[PDB]
Amino acid sequence: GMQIFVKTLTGKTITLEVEPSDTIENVKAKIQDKEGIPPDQQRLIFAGKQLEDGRTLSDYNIQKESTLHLVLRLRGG
Amino acid sequence: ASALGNSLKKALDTREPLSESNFLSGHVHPHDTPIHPGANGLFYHEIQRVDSGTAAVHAANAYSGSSQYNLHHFANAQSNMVGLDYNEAKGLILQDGNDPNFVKAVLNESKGAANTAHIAKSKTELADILDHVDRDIDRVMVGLAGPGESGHWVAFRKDGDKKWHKIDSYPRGIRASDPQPDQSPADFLRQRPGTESHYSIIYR
Repeated sequence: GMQIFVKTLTGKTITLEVEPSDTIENVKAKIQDKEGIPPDQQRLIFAGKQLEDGRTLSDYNIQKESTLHLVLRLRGG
Repeated sequence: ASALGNSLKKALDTREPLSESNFLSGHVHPHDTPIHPGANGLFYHEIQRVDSGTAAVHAANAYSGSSQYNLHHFANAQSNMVGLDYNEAKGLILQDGNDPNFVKAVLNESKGAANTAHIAKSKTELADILDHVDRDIDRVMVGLAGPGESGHWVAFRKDGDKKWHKIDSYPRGIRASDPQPDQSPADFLRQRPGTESHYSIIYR
């Protein structure tokens, strides 16, 4: 199984077990199970581009051992 | 006090598409308050359009007491730290807001009085910090996040009476008869619903 890494700007890193067909929406659900951050507060960035929930890791050419930046989404409310 | 009530209604009108030129809807108090508040007791206070995700910039200005920060500062910070394109990042902040480390980076550009940040901490330990340093500070930015939060930035400001005032830019959470309520940032944090460690503070 493929393993990706998600790294926050604070320096904390988590390893996720994912697959190429997984949607970004599915990855955010895995980050919620491990860090408790609701998916609506999550920004994932790879290669200087913010990822979209509808597409898959394969659509962005994210490969195992690739690292994703997790950035919180604090708008207002 | 009705002029403020109608200004709050204005910030609810999302008819026109959001843009770099209309995300700021108005002001509760438009005059500068770098130190003390005005004669009406109010600090500089911006009102954001409801659909804008720019709470961080408006709170940062309440933190400073003037219109010191705009989209250029936060976009430049996001481009430098995560590699986003600068023009893109300006549109993305309108949509997706600002992470606590971006805010930290923006406030520390201003050389002079230092800003102390504590990021990714529980509310209980941040409140204890705010109680420990209370006498030595007069302004705070509170980033809210985690389960039970919508994701929001609030500013706090201390007056000559040594009373704290909550300055919230989201127009749904402003009451025209008391737009800057009396509440300490420490107690504000102690009453948050979230239970994990995704809160953040920046004080001076």
